[PDB]
Amino acid sequence: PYHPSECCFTYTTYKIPRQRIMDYYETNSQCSKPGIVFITKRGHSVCTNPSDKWVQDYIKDMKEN
Amino acid sequence: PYHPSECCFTYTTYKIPRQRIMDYYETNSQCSKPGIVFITKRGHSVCTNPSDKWVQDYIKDM
Repeated sequence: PYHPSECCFTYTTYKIPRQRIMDYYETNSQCSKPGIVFITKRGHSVCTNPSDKWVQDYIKDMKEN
Repeated sequence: PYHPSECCFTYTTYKIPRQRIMDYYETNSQCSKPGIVFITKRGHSVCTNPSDKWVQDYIKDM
């Protein structure tokens, strides 16, 4: 219960090609900036702005229900 | 970092037995509060208050 939290302090400016993306999560509400971290198929974690349309579109398309 | 960074929003109030500690790092300077993260032998990450004496004592010995 004392695990640290992941926060984003900068955001990628490039659109990560959709075919390279596996997973995402939203950073902790307590972080000082909003953040969506995408995890690629190779295992890299990339901070992105939740307010970018491509971010929102990827998240929509990744819905599993 | 374009990858995310670790921050601590809560600290433990109690000392981790020194023999269960394997490693440590400091959270990112951009974090709102400064944190020392200890890595235990079980592989756990534990947020601690850098102003706690036992934390400073462990950090020095490491």
